[PDB]
Amino acid sequence: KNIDGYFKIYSKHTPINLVRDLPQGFSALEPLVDLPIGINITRFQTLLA
Amino acid sequence: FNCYFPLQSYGFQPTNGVGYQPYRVVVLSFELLHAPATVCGPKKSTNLV
Repeated sequence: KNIDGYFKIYSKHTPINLVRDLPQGFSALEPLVDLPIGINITRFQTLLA
Repeated sequence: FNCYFPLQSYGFQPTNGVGYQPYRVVVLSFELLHAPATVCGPKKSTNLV
């Protein structure tokens, strides 16, 4: 997300056993960085190998 | 007639005077936009009590 120009990121890493679409559980996501870029964003797209 | 190459070389020389010797000029521009502040001065500190 991007709030007042600051672009914030939160993430983690965990193992799973992907039996279904997603797991029924709980786990919090820690912060990673906070960039004071200062632009408008309205769209995005993924990059694959 | 009334047609000259606009760019002209300089006479920067040891023979030149104070008003004609070269001077490395640096104009330091600043910007205060709605975008966030990214450059700041150095902060101080002290020991821990």
